[PDB]
Amino acid sequence: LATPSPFDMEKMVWLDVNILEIRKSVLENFGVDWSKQIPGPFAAFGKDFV
Amino acid sequence: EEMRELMGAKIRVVGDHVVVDGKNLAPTTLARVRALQALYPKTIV
Repeated sequence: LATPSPFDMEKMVWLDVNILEIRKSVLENFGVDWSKQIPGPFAAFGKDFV
Repeated sequence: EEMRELMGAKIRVVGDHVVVDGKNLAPTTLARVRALQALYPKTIV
């Protein structure tokens, strides 16, 4: 004849979460940028024998 | 007599078989009443 409870009282849990992030960066661009591919010498010949 | 004590809104009368009556009974009370149905085959609700 005994009956159960409508529900059981559970235990409560507290959650504490921490997220930490640090970012650092450097960027350098120094100097002189010369050309590396340049035209060279040329030579041509032409003649009419007849 | 055994039925009467186990429930003491219902009305208990002897008649010729065990008779149980009531107007607005809670589901728990009805479930308890028909739980006692396993004590005597000659039961009506």
